[PDB]
Amino acid sequence: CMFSNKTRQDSIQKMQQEELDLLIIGGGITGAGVAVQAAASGIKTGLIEMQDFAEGTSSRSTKLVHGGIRYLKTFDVEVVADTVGERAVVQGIAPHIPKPDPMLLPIYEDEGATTFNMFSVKVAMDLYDKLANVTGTKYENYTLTPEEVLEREPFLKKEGLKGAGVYLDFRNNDARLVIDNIKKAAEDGAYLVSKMKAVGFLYEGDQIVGVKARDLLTDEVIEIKAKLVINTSGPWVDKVRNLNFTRPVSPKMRPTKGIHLVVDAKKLPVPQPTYFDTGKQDGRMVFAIPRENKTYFGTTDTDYQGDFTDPKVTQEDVDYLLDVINHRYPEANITLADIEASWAGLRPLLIGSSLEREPDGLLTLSGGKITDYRKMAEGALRLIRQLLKEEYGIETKEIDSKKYQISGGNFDPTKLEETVTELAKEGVAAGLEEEDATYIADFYGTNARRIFELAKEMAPYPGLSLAESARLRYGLEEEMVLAPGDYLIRRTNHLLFERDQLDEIKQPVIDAIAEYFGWTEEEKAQQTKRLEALIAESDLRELKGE
Amino acid sequence: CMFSNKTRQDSIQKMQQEELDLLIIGGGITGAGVAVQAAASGIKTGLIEMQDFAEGTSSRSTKLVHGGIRYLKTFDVEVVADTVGERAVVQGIAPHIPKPDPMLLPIYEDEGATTFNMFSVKVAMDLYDKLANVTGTKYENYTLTPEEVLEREPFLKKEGLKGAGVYLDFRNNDARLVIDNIKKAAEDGAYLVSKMKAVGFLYEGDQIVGVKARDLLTDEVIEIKAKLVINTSGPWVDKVRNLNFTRPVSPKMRPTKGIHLVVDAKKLPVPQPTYFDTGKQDGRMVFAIPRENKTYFGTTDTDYQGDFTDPKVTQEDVDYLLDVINHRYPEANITLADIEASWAGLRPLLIGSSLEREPDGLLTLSGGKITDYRKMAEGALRLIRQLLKEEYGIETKEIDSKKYQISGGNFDPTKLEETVTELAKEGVAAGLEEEDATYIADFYGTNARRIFELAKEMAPYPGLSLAESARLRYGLEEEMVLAPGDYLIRRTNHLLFERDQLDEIKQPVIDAIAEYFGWTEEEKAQQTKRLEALIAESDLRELKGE
Ligand SMILES: Cc1cc2nc3c(=O)[nH]c(=O)nc-3n(C[C@H](O)[C@H](O)[C@H](O)COP(=O)(O)OP(=O)(O)OC[C@H]3O[C@@H](n4cnc5c(N)ncnc54)[C@H](O)[C@@H]3O)c2cc1C
Ligand SMILES: Cc1cc2nc3c(=O)[nH]c(=O)nc-3n(C[C@H](O)[C@H](O)[C@H](O)COP(=O)(O)OP(=O)(O)OC[C@H]3O[C@@H](n4cnc5c(N)ncnc54)[C@H](O)[C@@H]3O)c2cc1C
Repeated sequence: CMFSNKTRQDSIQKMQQEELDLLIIGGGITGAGVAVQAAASGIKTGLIEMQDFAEGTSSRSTKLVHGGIRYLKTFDVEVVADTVGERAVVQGIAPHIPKPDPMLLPIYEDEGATTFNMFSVKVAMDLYDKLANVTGTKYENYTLTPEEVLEREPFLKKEGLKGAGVYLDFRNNDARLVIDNIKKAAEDGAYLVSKMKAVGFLYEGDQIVGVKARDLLTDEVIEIKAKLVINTSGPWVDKVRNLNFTRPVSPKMRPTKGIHLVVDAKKLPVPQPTYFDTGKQDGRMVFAIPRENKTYFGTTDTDYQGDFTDPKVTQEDVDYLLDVINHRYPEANITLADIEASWAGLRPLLIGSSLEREPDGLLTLSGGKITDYRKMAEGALRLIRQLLKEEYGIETKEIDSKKYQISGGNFDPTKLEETVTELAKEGVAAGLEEEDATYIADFYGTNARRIFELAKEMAPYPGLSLAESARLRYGLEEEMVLAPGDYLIRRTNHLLFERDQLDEIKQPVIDAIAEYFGWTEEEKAQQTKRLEALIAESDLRELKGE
Repeated sequence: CMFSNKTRQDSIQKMQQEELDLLIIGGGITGAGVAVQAAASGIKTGLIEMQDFAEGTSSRSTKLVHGGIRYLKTFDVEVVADTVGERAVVQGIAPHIPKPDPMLLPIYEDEGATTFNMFSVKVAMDLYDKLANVTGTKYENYTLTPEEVLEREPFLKKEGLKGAGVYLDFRNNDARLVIDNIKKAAEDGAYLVSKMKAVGFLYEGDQIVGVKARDLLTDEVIEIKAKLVINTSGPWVDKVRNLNFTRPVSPKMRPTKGIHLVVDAKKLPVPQPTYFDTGKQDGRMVFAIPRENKTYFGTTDTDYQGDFTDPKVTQEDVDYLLDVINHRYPEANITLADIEASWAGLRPLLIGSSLEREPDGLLTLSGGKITDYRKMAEGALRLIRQLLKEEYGIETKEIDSKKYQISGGNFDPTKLEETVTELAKEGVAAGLEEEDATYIADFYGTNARRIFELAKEMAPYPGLSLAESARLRYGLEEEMVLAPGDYLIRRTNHLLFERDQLDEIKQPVIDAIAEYFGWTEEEKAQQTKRLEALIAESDLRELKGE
């Protein structure tokens, strides 16, 4: 009853009846973070997202919160300083999301110029730690001799190995970070509508005072009045600005594509995130990263033109990434045939982040990275509060976003294990396996409680376990799942990181969702056909010649 | 009687009668440092220098021992690490030479791209300190607001001023560092001859086993046999190698010229070394540095061709440097007319330092910087010992150059003031003004004692004070002064940093030296004519149109 299709319909109607203080365009991490800070400050807030929440770039990143340690090679210390400081801030407000996962960075001497050597990587990590106040911490950096490295990863290229550095950085489920931000703002009374696209502006003089939005489920278009409209559409930032035709819009964005590939862990069983120069002397570094029972690689950097909602993996990208990986791991012999899942996204690159008011009144928050996200929203709020005070003489609350914990993260950021262990008991008590109880505690954090409540008093959907049925029900009832892909792709890691177990639950999931919505056989068939398209896409069936 | 023209004549003869274990070519800081380590290890050592000691690049530097903090902008941490570590090592073995003189580095925002800003300069200085183990020290870095900077230097460009950083680095009298190295090696029994040029090699098969050297005072050429010959001729490194004609000698050096200009302090009274971007956006930084009662600027960087012994200041160099200085100090209005002294030198640039054995057996130690000098000689000794052991089965002592104190520096590197204060008393007791006693204590360190002894039992030369006569006598008797320029230029700061008091003692100095040597009226006139040439050169009389 909290955040579902019904809630959405309520919000759609409410947004047409009352003038909002702020209308947000874009339901990615940027807009999600602004929405959370606005609602918590006591501001009539609305947010429209044409796709599912996080379906943009916020669910296509490398899935970590890091500080960009490579930028220290050119001495961009302020950029690196701001980012690593936010690393701990985000951990503090979303303890169940970003988790510490020390990086292993091997150095070679037989591949030409490198980002670091044995000596400079040590200095780099010490500075990295200093800027992050990690220097004393247990996550304090250190180095490893070639032998010690080969211990952790005996399949790594031995030729040229000079050793490695091990420093702290965070693995992070980006889609979840966005959703569990959205859910907070909702809990704080904001109107949040997915599947709604901004398609034109409402004007008073030359000033924007609302938007024409198309309900993408009914195709009906409504008017939404608002005192302030802020554009947080990521790589779509210019397309939204260009809805206004007053003057030549100078482009502020120039998005590049990056892809990622997933393989079963056994084929390349890195025990921890591994980062290194490509060996191609192209000025790039690539990862190999464990997640559940897979490792995944990227990434990739190409100029892009075309559909922004569905960027695709090309054989050029696969050749490059697999060329890099097989060079670094001489005996893994990985090919397209081993790829279980994949994904591609567009970087919202400027020309870090930018906050602008344009002549027509439109506010735009662009660029940046997921890690910077709540620092970006803070700047936006500072200006939004000022503008509300100025132009509408309306006062608002001052909050401390660095301490405002999002949905499911309302617990001591220092006690993740104790909180998971404690919640895992309630789950076993709700009637679930200890394994599933723990996974759910760690994944949804505090929200696991609600999931367990639903598990205790419900009958599992046909073809699904009680644990799985509880999660799906929760997603449908409190995470605005509208399509099976939202759930299998975005609310969970089924598609990307559990592909070998997807086929067993795919249909049962669609059945239960179509059941919950009361779909026609027409709609259920349309939804099914679409899911298959998304799966075939991630599976790279076309590149495999299937 | 210790180190004079007589000593030199003795060495010239000894070098023709006994086969040396090592013959060094070049009496700059590099060869001086190798000579000190060789002799202290118990190695029959000889060194020939065609000019006066340090008359090469070692007396034409910016006269400081620093770590090249600018190199941190490109993250060359190992290069910067080695240098700043040696900073303290050299201070420890020559406590009377290099002294701490915190740098003031102002930052501007209105001159385009800069090496640092307010934020990065702080990070840079903290790293600089860390690498040097200065972090806790009283010399720990810090920043200053524009106002605080304007306090120290009210004549600095105020427009664009964002503040400044203050970190530790050392002022250093390079010529003295070289001489007080030479004097140690002498004291440890090495043969050291100035005014002697290596002009060809002595061969056994295709192997060098000595050199033909020309006594530049008599023009007689002698043969010197040696088991090992090492080339430490700075920017002259290729010219020495090319004495052998066996094959196409690929150039390893490519020297560039840099100049410095001196003005009376009153015209630009920086209270401490000041370093900044030129504002020209040429990727360069310039100093303004106090020394005695002047400030001096540089420096400069031009490809060079011509006579290596006498590189000259050009109006192009003066225009550039004065353009930079007047831009940084809007109201100083400095022109050539205000220049009291100047000097130019050639950087021994490779293509840091290099140690090679070539096919004909010649050893070459090139590149580097004054600060690296004893670390460079250590590497050279490691190889020289090995070679002596190998090819001649001769064993040698192992010494710790990081703790071997040079001439006049045999005291606790932590007690400079107490040592100066204590020595200043002996000088007053020897019959000298307290001012002169202190200056002499600080300048010659422990050697001041000998100077005072000579002052107590001698009559001042005509036209010179007792203090001045004692120094000159010491230079002649124990610092191998052969020409007035050695003394006025190199043993002391008369020419460069006391130009307004030179004319009063110039003639009296020549008289006393000609007297001490028993010059003909022919020679004294030749020496006089030459000194005038050197003075006219530093005075830039030709550029001034005089
Ligand atoms: C390959 C790759 C790897 C990356 N790696 C990392 C990393 O490891 N760590 C990190 O911090 N960052 C990383 N980044 C960048 C980071 O993911 C992005 O900066 C971040 O997700 C941008 O968030 P956003 O909210 O601005 O945009 P998005 O998430 O793209 O959302 C914009 C939203 O607005 C919607 N929208 C567009 N037009 C309209 C409209 N007219 N009406 C209504 N809604 C609309 C879109 O559907 C979309 O959901 C990576 C990026 C890429 C491409
Ligand atoms: C403008 C400028 C500023 C600088 N600033 C600094 C600084 O602030 N700090 C720092 O550490 N470094 C600085 N450097 C560099 C530093 O001064 C040099 O690296 C150092 O002095 C080189 O010492 P050297 O002993 O190798 O050479 P040199 O001092 O040049 O000596 C080589 C010697 O061998 C002699 N010689 C040549 N041929 C023969 C021969 N055939 N027979 C006998 N003898 C011969 C020469 O006369 C000469 O005395 C600067 C250099 C320049 C040009």
